[PDB]
Amino acid sequence: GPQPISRLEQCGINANDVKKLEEAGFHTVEAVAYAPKKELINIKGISEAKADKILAEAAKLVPMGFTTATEFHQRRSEIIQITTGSKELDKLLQGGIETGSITEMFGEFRTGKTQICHTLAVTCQLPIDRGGGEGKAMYIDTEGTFRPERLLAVAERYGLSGSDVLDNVAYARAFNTDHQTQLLYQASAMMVESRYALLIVDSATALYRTDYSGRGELSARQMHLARFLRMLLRLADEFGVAVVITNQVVGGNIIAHASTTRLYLRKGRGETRICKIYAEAMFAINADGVGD
Amino acid sequence: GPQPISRLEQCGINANDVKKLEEAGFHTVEAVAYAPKKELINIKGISEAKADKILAEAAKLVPMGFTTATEFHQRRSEIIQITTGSKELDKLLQGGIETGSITEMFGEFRTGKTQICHTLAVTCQLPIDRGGGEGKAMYIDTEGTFRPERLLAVAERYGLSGSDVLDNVAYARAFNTDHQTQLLYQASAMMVESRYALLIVDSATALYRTDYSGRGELSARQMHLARFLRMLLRLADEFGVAVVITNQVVNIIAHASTTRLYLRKGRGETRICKIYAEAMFAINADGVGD
Amino acid sequence: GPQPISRLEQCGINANDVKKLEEAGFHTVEAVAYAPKKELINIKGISEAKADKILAEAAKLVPMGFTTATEFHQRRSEIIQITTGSKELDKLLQGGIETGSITEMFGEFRTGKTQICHTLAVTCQLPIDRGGGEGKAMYIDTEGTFRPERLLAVAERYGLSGSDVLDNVAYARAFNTDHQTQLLYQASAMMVESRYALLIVDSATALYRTDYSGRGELSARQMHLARFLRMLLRLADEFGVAVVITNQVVNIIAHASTTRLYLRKGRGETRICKIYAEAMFAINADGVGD
Amino acid sequence: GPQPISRLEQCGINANDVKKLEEAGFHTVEAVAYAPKKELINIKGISEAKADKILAEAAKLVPMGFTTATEFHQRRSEIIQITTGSKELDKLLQGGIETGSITEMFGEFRTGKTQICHTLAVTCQLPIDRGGGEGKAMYIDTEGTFRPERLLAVAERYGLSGSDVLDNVAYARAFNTDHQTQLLYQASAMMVESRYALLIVDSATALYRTDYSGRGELSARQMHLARFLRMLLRLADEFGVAVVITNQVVIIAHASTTRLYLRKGRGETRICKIYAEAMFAINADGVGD
Amino acid sequence: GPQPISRLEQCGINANDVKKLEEAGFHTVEAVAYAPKKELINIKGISEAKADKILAEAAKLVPMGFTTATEFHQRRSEIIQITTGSKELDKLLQGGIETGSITEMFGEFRTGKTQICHTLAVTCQLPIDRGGGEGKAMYIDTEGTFRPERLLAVAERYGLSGSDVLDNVAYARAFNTDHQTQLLYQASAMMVESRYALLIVDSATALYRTDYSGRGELSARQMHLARFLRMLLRLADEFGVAVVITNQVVGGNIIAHASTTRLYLRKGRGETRICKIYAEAMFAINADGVGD
Amino acid sequence: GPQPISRLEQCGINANDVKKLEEAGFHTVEAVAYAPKKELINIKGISEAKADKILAEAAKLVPMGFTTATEFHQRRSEIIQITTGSKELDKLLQGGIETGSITEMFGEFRTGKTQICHTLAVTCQLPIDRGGGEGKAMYIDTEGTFRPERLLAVAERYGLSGSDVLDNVAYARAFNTDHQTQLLYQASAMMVESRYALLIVDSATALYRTDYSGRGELSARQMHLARFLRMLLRLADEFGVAVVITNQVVIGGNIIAHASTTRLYLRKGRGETRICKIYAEAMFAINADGVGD
Ligand SMILES: Nc1ncnc2c1ncn2[C@@H]1O[C@H](COP(=O)(O)OP(=O)(O)O)[C@@H](O)[C@H]1O
Ligand SMILES: Nc1ncnc2c1ncn2[C@@H]1O[C@H](COP(=O)(O)OP(=O)(O)O)[C@@H](O)[C@H]1O
Ligand SMILES: Nc1ncnc2c1ncn2[C@@H]1O[C@H](COP(=O)(O)OP(=O)(O)O)[C@@H](O)[C@H]1O
Ligand SMILES: Nc1ncnc2c1ncn2[C@@H]1O[C@H](COP(=O)(O)OP(=O)(O)O)[C@@H](O)[C@H]1O
Ligand SMILES: Nc1ncnc2c1ncn2[C@@H]1O[C@H](COP(=O)(O)OP(=O)(O)O)[C@@H](O)[C@H]1O
Ligand SMILES: Nc1ncnc2c1ncn2[C@@H]1O[C@H](COP(=O)(O)OP(=O)(O)O)[C@@H](O)[C@H]1O
Ligand SMILES: [Mg+2]
Ligand SMILES: [Mg+2]
Ligand SMILES: [Mg+2]
Ligand SMILES: [Mg+2]
Ligand SMILES: [Mg+2]
Ligand SMILES: [Mg+2]
Repeated sequence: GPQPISRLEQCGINANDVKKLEEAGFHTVEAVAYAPKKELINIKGISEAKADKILAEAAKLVPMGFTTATEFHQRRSEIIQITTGSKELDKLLQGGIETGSITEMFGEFRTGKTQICHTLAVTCQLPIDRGGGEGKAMYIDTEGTFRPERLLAVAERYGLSGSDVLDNVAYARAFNTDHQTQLLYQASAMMVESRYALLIVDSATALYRTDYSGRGELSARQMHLARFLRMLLRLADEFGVAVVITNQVVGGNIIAHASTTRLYLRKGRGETRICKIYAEAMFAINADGVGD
Repeated sequence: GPQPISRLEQCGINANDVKKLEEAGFHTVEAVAYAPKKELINIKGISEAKADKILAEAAKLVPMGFTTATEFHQRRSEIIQITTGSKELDKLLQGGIETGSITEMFGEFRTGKTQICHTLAVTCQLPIDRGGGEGKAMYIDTEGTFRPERLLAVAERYGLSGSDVLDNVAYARAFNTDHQTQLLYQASAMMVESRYALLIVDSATALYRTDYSGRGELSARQMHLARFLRMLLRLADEFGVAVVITNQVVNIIAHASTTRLYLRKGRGETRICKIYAEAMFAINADGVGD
Repeated sequence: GPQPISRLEQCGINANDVKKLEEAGFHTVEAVAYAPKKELINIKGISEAKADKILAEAAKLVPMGFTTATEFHQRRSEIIQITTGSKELDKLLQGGIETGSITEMFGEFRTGKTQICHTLAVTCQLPIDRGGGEGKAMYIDTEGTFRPERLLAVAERYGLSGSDVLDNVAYARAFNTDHQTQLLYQASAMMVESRYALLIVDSATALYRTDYSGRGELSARQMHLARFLRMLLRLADEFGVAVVITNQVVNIIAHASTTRLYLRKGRGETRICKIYAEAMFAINADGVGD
Repeated sequence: GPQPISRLEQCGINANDVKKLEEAGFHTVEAVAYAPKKELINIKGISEAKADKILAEAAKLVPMGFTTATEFHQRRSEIIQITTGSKELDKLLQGGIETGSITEMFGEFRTGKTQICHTLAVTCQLPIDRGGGEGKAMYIDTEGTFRPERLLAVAERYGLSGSDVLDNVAYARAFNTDHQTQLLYQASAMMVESRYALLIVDSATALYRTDYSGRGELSARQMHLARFLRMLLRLADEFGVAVVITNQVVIIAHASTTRLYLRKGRGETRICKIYAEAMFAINADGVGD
Repeated sequence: GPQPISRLEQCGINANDVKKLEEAGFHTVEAVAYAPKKELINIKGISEAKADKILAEAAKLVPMGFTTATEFHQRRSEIIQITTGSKELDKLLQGGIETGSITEMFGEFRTGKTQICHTLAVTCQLPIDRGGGEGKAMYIDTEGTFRPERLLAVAERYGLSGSDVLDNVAYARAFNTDHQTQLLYQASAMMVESRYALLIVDSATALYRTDYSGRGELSARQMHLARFLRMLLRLADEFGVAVVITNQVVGGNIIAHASTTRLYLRKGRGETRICKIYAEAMFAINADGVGD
Repeated sequence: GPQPISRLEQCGINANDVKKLEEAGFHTVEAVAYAPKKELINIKGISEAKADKILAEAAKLVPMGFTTATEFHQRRSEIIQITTGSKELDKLLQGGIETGSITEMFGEFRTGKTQICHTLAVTCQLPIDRGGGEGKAMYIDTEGTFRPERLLAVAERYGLSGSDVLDNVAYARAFNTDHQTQLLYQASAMMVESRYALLIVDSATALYRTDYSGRGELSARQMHLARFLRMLLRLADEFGVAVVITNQVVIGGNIIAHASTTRLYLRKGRGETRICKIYAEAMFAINADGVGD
């Protein structure tokens, strides 16, 4: 799928200019092509002639022209469409979470948004014919709640081995608003080496709340969240990873425009745990992930 | 050894600046690495270039990148699980107090939340095989209920030396709502000189309730207590220390407590403990175990 | 012991900022340290720079950090531990009333609660070796029952001079609810220059119930009583005075207490007490019996 | 500065040019000398050579060169130090309001800053021996709080004729923001005929808070107030007249040589901080108690 | 007295530039002179040179220079100082309400503020030698309480003819917040045309209270009220009318800086209707205006 | 004719916007003239220039400037002054209910406040010389007490044909709080469709008492009732229609005190002999044929 920068080297001065793109945040040739000229100019050590040469060579490897809608329909076909463990949720989402798009989640507290993230991180490693995209998840946590013991229980019901499933999953444990951004930098390098399917960013707004209490800092955090969200859209594009964002309610803001699908959750007086497409489906939290 | 900040000095670090970072609150290279660039700039006398250099070197002394989930699993199979006595009959906590995470406590009054804090303060200094933390406790009293005689009474139950239990506890009464905050700043300095396995706040809200009695304040009480809790998480993970908070019953103040523990008055001496599982725990003359 | 506020002066603008804090109630450097930035900046005439400076200088004088329990055990040892005049009652409180604690008292009426206060008032003057702390009483009366005739009568029982005994004791005779509040500020002013031991506030709640008119002020009355005891604990802790509260029966006055001495009744003259154990003591013309 | 622009006229000056320069705001040669080439070239009808010759003759009249520190100390020993009556009690300002400087005040409301301005307006007319300035004041009211009856009463306390106290005081209410600058220009014009000793602005920032309501014109207000303060500094420096500015507490930080903060005290007794304290009481006949 | 803009024509172009100032709000030459440059610039159709010419002609027309304090003292004399119908109030106010200054009023309800507004309106028509200033009142009502029969009764008490006292009094009946400002703009015309003495704004804060209930509109209503008060002060200074403002209590805030005097009222219980200069005085509402 | 809004459609009015204003709540040019620019802007689909033009054309068709007190006195000596019945003896209101101004009512229970509401609804139909309103009422029941049989009885007491007294009363029960506001919106058009002389609310606080019960809202009920009363004042002083509001007592000055220019508080006096005093005295009875004893 994705094509590394190493292919871009053609009189481009290897190992003196390729890394200047590597620490710039670009890790694939298509990432450079999908990057503006000004994004390459502001990088130190890249001249106007050299930046033009890189973009000219980048456009040669990846196609950025006009394609007919029939070609796009089949490209939008064969989408991985990883499952979610619940039959009703599977029917409601027309096959679960779709790759290449950010799927947000909402809730008040103890609504299962962290819980259904765990059952996704294991089901993304299932083969295509039985749901997920046989990849590896990249769970990122901010409010520390990652419990690998839960992955053992949910992997047991699907017949997967308990050892192999943990090797595929990657953990981040972000601590600051900025540290989330450099995690995506290390994410892009990791996406090239191995096939990945999920980019769970559980509690993607928890950090922004804790260290931006200043009333005059709203304009600062709005742009910071926009850059983080914008970097999520692109990262989903080259690699086709179903980015999942968990957010705290206590509906519609700068995070909404970037998002493709939302799955507002809350409890219920009866039968518990319904979902929305802010359509309703039935799901519940059992010992082994989600159930009916 | 959780990497003290003295190891960050280089030619450009200008170790006179280490004391400038030390007075800010960051006494650990993990603290500055986990500190955002925003609060490095807010420190007076630190420039944009200086802050970048501090963060750049702090990054290469601690693992700040990704890790495989199987590595994190065995890093969870190292929790101390400090013993408590009679509450963990059939192991409601599955081992004991969760180290590296706050364990908040509730109750109405005369329930026994303060009493097991005394027992927790003597258990954490027991050897690991018996259920201890092999480290010395830390008490931050807030209402003035600290009784060092109780520590001696429970010490003889486990056979530990009476003289060796009092010198281990680091007691500090909090007369103020802000005095709690800078006690934690003084705490991080003390956590690197020796090994502490338990931090206890006798009442995280007693002075917040009485000092902030104004009708208008309300909101001001929130982010002040939020900063108190956000530092408790900061001390919890870069030292691997168990934090116990007791509160009086009858962002938010409910997102930081990894574990909760509500308490009830049963029939007579039969104390009741519940989690928001229930167990029989008592308050004997020599501790909590029945 | 307590350090007078005048020592705080080091470029601190004498008689203009020290005097400004004098009417604020902060008459010792301990009071300044034990007070937040809030009411130091709420005092008119103090800016943010001055408030920070006076707090910084106050911190350097009194210790505010962490101390080992061994230091606190000795500190909580050698307490004055004022006697109560009754040997059976003496051992039941393992030494009688203890300083630094708001020892409340209960009853119905004619229960001896005022009687033992007068006995406790004469005995605060005794030397360490046989009871009291060689200090002066600071009786505060609301429901007028202070009869100095009793003090001279009990003085000859213990063999003390009947003239110097009344010279040491103070007398307030509070009238209004706001009057009780401002006496405590004046109490701290006169506290510094003399060794004081006892702070009887006899009938500390019967004055408020006089002002209790209608149901539309219960919220305000509790808040006023909240900071009345808050000052008392803020006054006993950093001056080491044995505050005694005498309430009448049939987070208010329940949390701030340290000991209670319910005074049920008996067989007419067989007065007894609780620690809400029983102690046998008689009430006669010369104070109360042993 | 008893050195008028009239004496600048010469054979080559073409004294009609003096009148033409007067409208620019310059009425003393000390004003043109202290003004750069920029402030003279922008005046219509003045050529480069004319400005050069004007500045050369101004330099030949007033000296701008260096001076020994002893002479500077001696000339700063000749400060009038207009008295107040209760603020100066216990020698808070070591004499009172000093001439040649801006003495900005503060206050929340009813703190007494207007009343002490009234007291100063009559104390400046005292003979220098008693603590006055031997010059007529100048009141620039903005919020309409001027009351000559209070001036007459306070003059009665100090024992002066009421008619001579009032007719010396000059009054002018300012309605517009630019009206304040025009009033300062007229003040510079009229400062040369008679010896003045005090300039009172009742509330310099009052008109800026109401004329410049919103729509983000903050920068305009900022440099307009900067120009006002620079004009006042130039006036005080060239004429040696004490300048007093009051401000309303809910720029003016670099020009306030002495800064005062008035805040409510106990009853009629009030406290005054030098942003260091004193008891000033506002009586029925002034401030001195 | 006040001088109309029609005298401003010296190559000022009548019916094309004078009318622009008239529709902008200014109706007298001193209104233009007491107005800043930008208040003339922001009006469409007036250039910088035209504004300079208008300001210069106004400045030579009216005197905006320095005046000796003796002249201002004699100008503080001959103030109309209209009476109020109560000898106690007459002595307390040192002659009653004074022209050129807003006299605010406070009260809970049924305190007599509208009643004494009515007696002021009737008594402002008296000749100089016996109280009022032989002018015309302009009672502006927001919460409809204007009762002309009360004016008839009180005028009969004072001996004035009942026909003329109605002929001189003017009524507004404001409905909206902007309607008050438009009413003052229209009131400037009657200021120019005829001699006027009173500008009652009875319940000047009732409309602002009733149509600004939104918690997010406090800044807007404060700015509107500030503009309204500044307009009242400029009108009073221009024409020397005794503006009286009636306010509803249920202490002090931004409104007193523009105000000159306040007459806080209270019920009084025994003998009732006691007032302050927030010094005290006692008045009584008879069937005929105010009395003892 | 209180100037219906349909006359405001000029070349620049875009008569679809006229219907937009009509559904907004304003049905007369007087309503939009007495309307601040703020709420016209908040009407979704009206631009700043369009709102300016609407206000400008509203201003030049209705008088909004100053008027001499003689003109206002003449415009006040034309109140319709609807009669009441038995209270005709010793006129306390100097003729009866004041037109164009709310006449609030009180009483504990069983007093008869609803009965004289029926009598007012029938007397609004009497000719002017007889003391009526020459119009049709609007009873808005909020407690389910409206009974057309009493209307028939009182109509035959004054000798009016029943079919002519029934066809004019516009009954509308309220099940809700916002239903009252919607009813006022609908009544705004009914005012211009035909002449109306009285508006009656059976209990303006009955629904507010039962729909809002929690301690939480309180202020919500407060400004909801404030908006209700403001709408009532606007309709009354725009359309020249008397408004009568009855309330449940068990009391004095509150939000509805400022809005009601007049009161009439009723007591269960000596049996059949009821007593009414304004917040004077008048004794009236409630017979089978209405009020007149
Ligand atoms: N093994 C399990 N069996 C049944 N229910 C569970 C299990 N684990 C968790 N739950 C329930 O699922 C919920 C998960 O909440 P969570 O999603 O972590 O909260 P948040 O959305 O605030 O992060 C808990 O409230 C818990 O009651
Ligand atoms: N020696 C003892 N024997 C039995 N019970 C005790 C003994 N000492 C203390 N307790 C009990 O332990 C409890 C401790 O209460 P504590 O937790 O300190 O109250 P708080 O929660 O208000 O701090 C008391 O209610 C008391 O009944
Ligand atoms: N000299 C005495 N002889 C005998 N009995 C006494 C003497 N003095 C006091 N008493 C008894 O002690 C009681 C004192 O009442 P007291 O408890 O002081 O009232 P309060 O309830 O206000 O404290 C009286 O009931 C009295 O019977
Ligand atoms: N004759 C007097 N006797 C006592 N106090 C007075 C007298 N006249 C004025 N004052 C006091 O002087 C103060 C004047 O306030 P002022 O400085 O005019 O307010 P502002 O600073 O807003 O202009 C008033 O608060 C008043 O209390
Ligand atoms: N003819 C009269 N005789 C005596 N008193 C009257 C007469 N008319 C009105 N009043 C009294 O004067 C007061 C006027 O109140 P008013 O000031 O109009 O209320 P608000 O302050 O709400 O406008 C009423 O309380 C009334 O009692
Ligand atoms: N024919 C009649 N004779 C005597 N009394 C009657 C007659 N008809 C009605 N009433 C009285 O009129 C009263 C009307 O009460 P009403 O005002 O409807 O109560 P509410 O105030 O709850 O609406 C009743 O209490 C009833 O006693
Ligand atoms: Mg969750
Ligand atoms: Mg307890
Ligand atoms: Mg007693
Ligand atoms: Mg003042
Ligand atoms: Mg009134
Ligand atoms: Mg009834």
